[PDB]
Amino acid sequence: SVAGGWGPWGPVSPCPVTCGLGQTMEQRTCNHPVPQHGGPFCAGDATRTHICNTAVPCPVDGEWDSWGEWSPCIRRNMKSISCQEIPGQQSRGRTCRGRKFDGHRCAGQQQDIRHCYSIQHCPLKGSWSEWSTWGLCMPPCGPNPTRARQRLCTPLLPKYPPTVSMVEKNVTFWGRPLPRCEELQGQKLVVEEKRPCLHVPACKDPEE
Amino acid sequence: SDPVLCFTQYEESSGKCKGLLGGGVSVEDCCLNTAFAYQKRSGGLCQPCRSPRWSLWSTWAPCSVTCSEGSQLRYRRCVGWNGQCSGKVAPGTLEWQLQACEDQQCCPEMGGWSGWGPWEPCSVTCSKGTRTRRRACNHPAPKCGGHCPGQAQESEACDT
Ligand SMILES: *[C@@H]1O[C@H](CO)[C@@H](O[C@@H]2O[C@H](CO)[C@@H](O)[C@H](O)[C@H]2NC(C)=O)[C@H](O)[C@H]1NC(C)=O
Ligand SMILES: *[C@@H]1O[C@@H](C)[C@@H](O)[C@@H](O[C@@H]2O[C@H](CO)[C@@H](O)[C@H](O)[C@H]2O)[C@@H]1O
Ligand SMILES: *[C@@H]1O[C@@H](C)[C@@H](O)[C@@H](O[C@@H]2O[C@H](CO)[C@@H](O)[C@H](O)[C@H]2O)[C@@H]1O
Ligand SMILES: *[C@H]1O[C@H](CO)[C@@H](O)[C@H](O)[C@@H]1O
Ligand SMILES: *[C@H]1O[C@H](CO)[C@@H](O)[C@H](O)[C@@H]1O
Ligand SMILES: *[C@H]1O[C@H](CO)[C@@H](O)[C@H](O)[C@@H]1O
Ligand SMILES: *[C@H]1O[C@H](CO)[C@@H](O)[C@H](O)[C@@H]1O
Ligand SMILES: *[C@H]1O[C@H](CO)[C@@H](O)[C@H](O)[C@@H]1O
Ligand SMILES: *[C@H]1O[C@H](CO)[C@@H](O)[C@H](O)[C@@H]1O
Ligand SMILES: *[C@H]1O[C@H](CO)[C@@H](O)[C@H](O)[C@@H]1O
Ligand SMILES: *[C@H]1O[C@H](CO)[C@@H](O)[C@H](O)[C@@H]1O
Ligand SMILES: *[C@H]1O[C@H](CO)[C@@H](O)[C@H](O)[C@@H]1O
Ligand SMILES: *[C@H]1O[C@H](CO)[C@@H](O)[C@H](O)[C@@H]1O
Ligand SMILES: *[C@@H]1O[C@@H](C)[C@@H](O)[C@@H](O)[C@@H]1O
Repeated sequence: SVAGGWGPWGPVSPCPVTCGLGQTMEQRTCNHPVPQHGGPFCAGDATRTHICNTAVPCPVDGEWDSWGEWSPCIRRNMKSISCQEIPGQQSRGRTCRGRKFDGHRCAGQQQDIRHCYSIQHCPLKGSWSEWSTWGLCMPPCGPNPTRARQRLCTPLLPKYPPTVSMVEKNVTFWGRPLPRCEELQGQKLVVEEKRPCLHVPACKDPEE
Repeated sequence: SDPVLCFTQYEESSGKCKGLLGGGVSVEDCCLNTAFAYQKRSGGLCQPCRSPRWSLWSTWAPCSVTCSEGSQLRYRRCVGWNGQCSGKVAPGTLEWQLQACEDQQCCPEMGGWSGWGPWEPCSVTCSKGTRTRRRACNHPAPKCGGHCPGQAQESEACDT
């Protein structure tokens, strides 16, 4: 007489997460209409798995950005220590990024500090390096990819102590010295070979 | 409202999507949890819902020529959803590296023929056989593997 029909999908439980999406079940009933006097029951499943959306954002913990560059090597009550066996100090910083909806602040040091020697602009004796390996082809996707290798007047660094104290901490050389070489192929600092990269392929997104 | 596949986690090591919740959700809804990850299409690039960081450099593509000096590409990807990677670069943007490459120092050079030799015999135990002739690249002998154009053998009949 009356063939059963399914009512609408409805939830069976509260969504089990307090933020973002979760996994629940929805159910429906054969009562739209109810079967009567020998009419068929509803075909298919009364139950299914469903994603439930709370539409509520979860907390997001902050995350350190990358360390910045080292500040210049300096000593507290000295105009300059460069080209001298006088330990200085330098620092670099990072920012806690992306902390949101009551997420945790980033733990540990916002500032990084170390002992240095300044050889900034310091003239040193040099010797010529052997050829570097060929660099990358630049620009890699642009018009005329060329690769390079160099010989550099590399500086001979002073035989200073690796460590220091306040009655042992590591001391690092910092700064671009001015190394002194015999002229090689008309150059005082850098000799370069360039050459074109051959049969260059067009670079096309590998996600079409 | 462009349905994505929503995953419960990102494998840092591999950059793979793991624990599919399922589809029919926006990235916006998927990423309400920044611990989650998505795919815009089934099987492709997994994006985490956290802040954008550089992916791993890919494998070097094979050399553009098989015999000579060529070059080969590889990439890394801006992967994440709320922000930028390094500079003002938003996600799904590729960085590229182009490297010189060589499969062999030499390329195969082509050969030239010499001149057909004297013929062989057929079969004498009984009748109707075949007779052939030969040659070689004794001329411009092929340089690097190479090949001569045409045939080195040649056949015929003999009724005996
Ligand atoms: C000073 O720098 C040195 C490296 O030049 C650090 O030495 C390393 O220390 C760690 C301990 O955490 C060891 O795993 C390594 O084997 C050490 N390197 C070696 C022996 O080459 C050291 O941590 C730094 N700090 C101090 C205070 O000395
Ligand atoms: C319920 O209330 C929310 C406002 C948050 O405080 C929830 O914490 C979050 O829990 C989900 C799973 O429910 C995790 O993915 C998150 O890592 C966590 O921050 C809280 O359970
Ligand atoms: C790839 O395999 C190599 C061993 C060679 O057989 C290549 O063939 C040569 O390709 C170069 C330029 O790429 C050309 O001189 C000729 O197309 C061919 O001899 C092969 O492509
Ligand atoms: C319920 O199930 C499907 C519709 O989703 C059909 O088999 C029929 O409408 C039944 O009532
Ligand atoms: C439940 O499922 C979909 C809607 O989610 C439809 O098939 C229909 O509304 C059904 O009742
Ligand atoms: C800063 O410290 C080092 C780089 O010197 C790394 O551990 C990391 O990049 C951090 O941002
Ligand atoms: C400071 O340390 C050196 C420079 O001497 C580099 O590793 C880098 O520039 C860092 O900021
Ligand atoms: C520069 O480097 C040294 C001398 O300073 C030599 O080894 C080299 O040949 C070039 O003259
Ligand atoms: C570079 O030139 C050749 C090697 O390619 C050598 O003479 C030497 O290694 C130099 O550095
Ligand atoms: C550049 O040329 C090749 C590598 O492509 C080698 O001879 C060497 O590594 C050099 O740096
Ligand atoms: C590519 O860049 C360097 C190696 O060239 C590494 O940081 C890492 O392998 C990355 O995938
Ligand atoms: C030998 O074969 C033919 C001529 O018979 C040509 O392809 C070419 O001369 C080759 O050396
Ligand atoms: C063999 O075939 C004929 C002669 O036998 C010529 O076309 C040519 O000399 C080839 O070597
Ligand atoms: C030589 O003799 C005859 C009788 C058969 O054996 C043949 O196959 C063969 O060529």
